[PDB]
Amino acid sequence: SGGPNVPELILQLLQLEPDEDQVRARILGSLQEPTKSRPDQPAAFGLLCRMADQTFISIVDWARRCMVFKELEVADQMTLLQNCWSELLVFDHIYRQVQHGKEGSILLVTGQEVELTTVATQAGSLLHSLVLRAQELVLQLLALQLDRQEFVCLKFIILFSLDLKFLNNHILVKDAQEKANAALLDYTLCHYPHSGDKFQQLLLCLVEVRALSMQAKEYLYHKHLGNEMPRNNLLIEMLQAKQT
Amino acid sequence: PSLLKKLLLAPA
Ligand SMILES: CCCCCCCCCCCCCCCC(=O)OC[C@@H](COP(=O)(O)O[C@H]1[C@H](O)[C@@H](OP(=O)(O)O)[C@H](OP(=O)(O)O)[C@@H](OP(=O)(O)O)[C@H]1O)OC(=O)CCCCCCCCCCCCCCC
Repeated sequence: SGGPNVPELILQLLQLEPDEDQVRARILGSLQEPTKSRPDQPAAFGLLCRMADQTFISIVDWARRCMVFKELEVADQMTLLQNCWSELLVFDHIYRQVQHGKEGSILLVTGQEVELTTVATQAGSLLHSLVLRAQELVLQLLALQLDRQEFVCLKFIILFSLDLKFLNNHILVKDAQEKANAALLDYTLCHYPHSGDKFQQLLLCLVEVRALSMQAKEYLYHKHLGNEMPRNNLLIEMLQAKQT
Repeated sequence: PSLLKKLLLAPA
């Protein structure tokens, strides 16, 4: 629901969440910049790549001003991001469909709608599958009645969903994971008016988000091998980072 | 060296 008693971590995360209007304008403005369009590709492909890059830019900004994360060193900060970047982008996309959702189309961060019929006839089987799978998560999260409080908590959980051995500051990150889960559990137990373990049901979704994110990287990798990606693409840099 | 590092080291 709303919350007379909302976990402090969640309340703070709500205030750290960027404004969708200014994010949209900033990205729209970024896409307006003139570019060297290659003649062997639809111009839309390059723009969509840049759009996703700028989306990740805004996501990195969000992480930077997060509690605990801001108290970390650049070494650990990069490690966390290099591990959860695709997951955060996918989850961003998914929640966008939850907020503003017609079942016949998907909404992009720029504000433009693409009907599923377009994707079915214009996209390859891989991307088509990714979009359809993502919509299944959206449908499930709507059924579970995902709200803003849970979304920001889930994002935070995603950010720190890593094995402690790959980081330098164990205690600080370990504490964050425990607090994040506790917050999610506390909120769901206090707010879910239905039956079913919402805390566990949401964590199951994260498992699917992560698997969905894996396939997205495979899509990016395929385009990368075919020299289809624009040079100095941020996502490809993230994809080419050493895996932890 | 990397865009990600230059992004985290940004002043704003
Ligand atoms: C890390 C994930 C971050 C994602 C967050 C942001 C999500 C935004 C999603 C953007 C969706 C855009 C929908 C636009 C509508 C649409 O369907 O556009 C089509 C498609 C283009 O079609 P394809 O990308 O599928 O490429 C096809 C394909 O490669 C064909 O190969 P196959 O036939 O073997 O299948 C190829 O055919 P050929 O092998 O015969 O050559 C075909 O080449 P050709 O043209 O010459 O025939 C090629 O096109 O629109 C695109 O340009 C969108 C690319 C956006 C890039 C943004 C980066 C996001 C990467 C992850 C995907 C998002 C997954 C969704 C999240 C769960």
